Amino acid sequence: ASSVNELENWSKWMQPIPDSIPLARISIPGTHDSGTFKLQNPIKQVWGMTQEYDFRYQMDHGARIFDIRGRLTDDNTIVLHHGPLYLYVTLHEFINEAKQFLKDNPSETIIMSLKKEYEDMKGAEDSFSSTFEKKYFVDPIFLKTEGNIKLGDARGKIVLLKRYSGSNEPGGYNNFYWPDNETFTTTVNQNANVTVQEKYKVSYDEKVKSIKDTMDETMNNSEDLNHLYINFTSLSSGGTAWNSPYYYASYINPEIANYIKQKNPARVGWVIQDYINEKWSPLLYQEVIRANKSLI
Repeated sequence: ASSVNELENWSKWMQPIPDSIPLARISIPGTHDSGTFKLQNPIKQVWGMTQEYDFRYQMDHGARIFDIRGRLTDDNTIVLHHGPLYLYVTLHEFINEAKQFLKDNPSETIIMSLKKEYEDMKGAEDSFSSTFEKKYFVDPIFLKTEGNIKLGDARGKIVLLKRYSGSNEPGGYNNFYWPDNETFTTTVNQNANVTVQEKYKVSYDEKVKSIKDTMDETMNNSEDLNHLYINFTSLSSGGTAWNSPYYYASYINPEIANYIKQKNPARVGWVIQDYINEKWSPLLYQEVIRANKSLI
């Protein structure tokens, strides 16, 4: 917890950061629609795929925020979906990957975002929220404290970001407004503000400026520990190749990485990207992690 070259260890980069720092203040990399890596079908890949590697690979590359979209089934379990498309990945599968990673690298923590992606199957017994909280959230790995959660309290546990409305169990970040397809700012608990930029389905130029504008506001508000910044760099238009999430990501990722490298900011926020890999020139996730050198 003294050297900045400790941030270069993607598997244990949160180790050098102080316990007292709220998770909201740390610049954290994330993945959009994390569980689409198994899609091998052509027509399906062009529309729904946003990641090419598994959960463990993502975690070993510094990613700490995961975008999980689920659906309640006839068997009373929760599986991962992209619209009406079953992804061949379950919620249990994600939690078990996260558990093993937290065991191997105890200085870290993972933030899990959960959202209901499609309507429940006919024969389900209970509701989406009830099934999640009774069969999953009850596991000791989930942090059950609320408020402006700090890194020290989060180490070794999973922190929930609720994007569903049925909740009855305390823990993590609660559900808030969140209007569809746009940038906004609201309130979470009693001690926090949130600014989100999730403009999917928008022109390329409009998207790039929305990301930069939101990122500029975060740099200028580096000391506001009570403000949470969530910035999605993913774009979803009309697949059909050369218009797919892959095409877009190959330009947006190197572009935004360089933008951070030039500005030398103290804070960048939570950046949820598509296609985390080692292909594109300057690495987006790496530049986000390095923006935390000011916390050390």
